[PDB]
Parts: sequence; structure tokens; C-alpha cells
Amino acid sequence: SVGIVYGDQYRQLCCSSPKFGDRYALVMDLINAYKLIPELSRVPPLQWDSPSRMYEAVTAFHSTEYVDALKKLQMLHCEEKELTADDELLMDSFSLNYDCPGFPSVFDYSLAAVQGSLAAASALICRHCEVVINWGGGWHHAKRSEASGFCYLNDIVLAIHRLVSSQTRVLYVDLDLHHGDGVEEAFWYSPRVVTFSVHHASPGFFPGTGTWNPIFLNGAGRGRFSAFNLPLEEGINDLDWSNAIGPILDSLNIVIQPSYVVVQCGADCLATDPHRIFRLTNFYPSLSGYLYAIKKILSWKVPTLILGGGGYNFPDTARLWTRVTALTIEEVKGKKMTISPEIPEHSYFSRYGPDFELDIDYFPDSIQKHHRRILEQLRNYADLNKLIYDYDQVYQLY
Ligand SMILES: O=NC(=O)c1cccc(NC(=O)c2ccccc2)c1
Ligand SMILES: [K+]
Ligand SMILES: [K+]
Ligand SMILES: [Zn+2]
Repeated sequence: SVGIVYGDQYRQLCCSSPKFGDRYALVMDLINAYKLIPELSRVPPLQWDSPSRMYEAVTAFHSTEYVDALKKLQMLHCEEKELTADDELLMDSFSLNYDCPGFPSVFDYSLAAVQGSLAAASALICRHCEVVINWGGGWHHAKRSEASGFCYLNDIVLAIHRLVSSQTRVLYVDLDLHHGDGVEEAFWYSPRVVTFSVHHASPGFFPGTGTWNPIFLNGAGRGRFSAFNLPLEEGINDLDWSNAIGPILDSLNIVIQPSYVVVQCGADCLATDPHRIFRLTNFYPSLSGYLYAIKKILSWKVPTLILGGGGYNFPDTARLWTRVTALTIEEVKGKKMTISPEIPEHSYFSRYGPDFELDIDYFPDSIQKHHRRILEQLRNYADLNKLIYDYDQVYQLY
């Protein structure tokens, strides 16, 4: 079956941040308005038997002092008076500031995404679901002891950690506009989690990594060659983006043969995202790069975790993720999902004005070098990890 993470409290928590507002509610209500929920198995967010069990789950990746600091930040923001200078300095030392501010629910909000993605991972492990979707998750920037890019807790690293420790290999695929640095870094020394991020990179653009460093770094120790990156120039469309990553996806699957796939599907590559950097769509006839990638990944028939991420045009993120959700049901259950080109009436209908259609409102050799580089890296990866692959069969894809 296809699972999806939601619950009433979950919804409230995912909608309590100053940066992403009610986006999750738009997403889940658009999915509901298109009658997709009856097709889906609800996956309840994980809860724990005690504070100690919660901490040992979260400190599987994050340091105890960082988790303490985040929890204290929440408490401090549930009080009237300003932070002391000592508290400011403490928060600064974990980058809990600037673009990662405190707010009254910052800990519960962050933890919620972890609860969802851990429950999603468990539903895959026990084989209750073939695919699980968590649109409240996908926070790929958070580090062991540092908030970054409005990511406070890295639900992806924790979910992946549960998957590998269940021999097991995980392929992580990061489609967000931004480099998934936090996930990449977490598994930098681990060959069993192969990470692949496609993203914009350019001087001064956040977070700075996932590109020429001059050479391409790609893992260390036994994890050498296990971190893959494809940095792309601004302005790329659905077709060029698809052609850029399609051969890479297929070759990674063939060579790695992952036991699980985890996909971060941040929607900030949409042409209508305020970043205005890539020109991807949610079109399903030209064809959305997102839907192309997901369809390709689901065709592998590997247990899969699909996560959200970036996406700052909320109704258009809803439009895309509603389509990813329908496509997942169709590919997994083999049952056609017809989605009306018009937005159905529902609680958030007015947010989709003024045209109220499902399509986003938009009218549409460097890469060849990157493919050779990535092919060579995949070869070094296989060599280092003694994996058997048809070098030709892989080379033909490109
Ligand atoms: O995956 N990471 C992100 O999505 C991310 C991280 C940092 C900054 C930003 N940028 C913004 O928050 C933003 C919001 C509105 C308009 C322009 C940029 C995005
Ligand atoms: K990415
Ligand atoms: K790795
Ligand atoms: Zn992003």
C-alpha cells in the first residue's frame, strides 16, 4: 500500500512555524479535496514511552547539548521576558538564530517531522507500506549540533539511520533547489548510504556546497565516492533537468541496488517559486521534472520514502505534491487516478485564485562533463565497494 503521514496534532504542529505557516494544511487539504485520502494508509507519527526514549531516538544523530538547547529555546520563547546575554550566546553557538529563530513551538515543530519520518521508516521496514509519503518532513540542512536553513532537526538522517540499521543499502535522492548538505555530511564516511543531490549552485547561494571546492569532494574513509552531486545553472526547464538526472538515477539504482530509496522532494525548483531560479512545473500531459523523477524511482519497485522540503509558494507546492501523491498511488497500486484540471471546492479554495486550476500558472555540455565525472565516480564507488556491475549497460544509459 501507499502510506501517508498525518494526524490532527501533527497538522497543528507542522502549521505552527513562522516560515512555513499553514502550508502543510494546504497540501493535505488539497490531497483530501481530490479524494486521494481513501486510497492512502494513514501513518501515525511515532510517539515515545518516556523523555529518555525520545532523547535516545533524536540523539541517534544530534548531540545531547544541541537537543537541550533547542528545548530550552522553546521554553524561553514561551515566556514574556527577553533572553539573557548568556542565553543568546548559547543559542548562537548552535546557530539557533537569524534564519533559524526561536518561536513558541520550535522544539515540538521540529520533533514532529522526526516523529513522522521515523514512523514512515518503520512502516516500510515492517512492510506495512511499499511507499510512505511525509509532506511534513524533509529537513535536510540540520547538522549534528547546528540549525541551518530553517531546519532544526534532521528527520531525514534519523529515518535513514533507522532504515540502514534494520546487507542494507540506502539511496538518498535530493531534488530540492538547495544542496542537501546535512544529509550528505551525516553519511560522509558511510558507503551504505549513497547520497545524490541535484541543485542550483552559484557563488554566494545557500548553503555553498555540492559543487567545485579545485575539485569535487565525494565522501571520505570507506565512504569515499559515496556522495554524489549535480550542480545546475539557473533557468533550467523540465526537459533539461530530467535529461540531466535521469541517466544518473538509473545508473545509481543498477549499481547500488538499494534496499530503500529516500526522496526529498522540495518544491522550490518550481518556476513559480519566489526563488525564481529553476523553471520546473507540476505539468502531467511539458512533463514535470519532479513527476518524471518520482515515476522513474517508483518503477524500480524498491520500498520508498517520499519527503517534502523547500517550497515557498504554498498553493503551488500543494499543486505539485498533490500530483506526486496521485502519481504514487497510480504507480504502486496500478490504479488510474484522474485529477480534474480544476481545483475542487474546499476550505482553502480561495488560495488558488484567480484561475483555480491545478497546473501552476506558467508558460515555458556542462551537464555532459558532469555525467562523465559522475560515471567515473560511480565506477570508483563500485570498485572500492567490490560491487558487480555491467560497465557498458551503465554507460549506454548516457
Ligand atoms: O532547502 N532549503 C531551503 O528551502 C532554504 C534554505 C535557506 C533559505 C531559503 N530561502 C528562503 O527561505 C526564501 C524564502 C522566500 C523567498 C526567497 C527565499 C530556502
Ligand atoms: K537538492
Ligand atoms: K555516503
Ligand atoms: Zn530548498
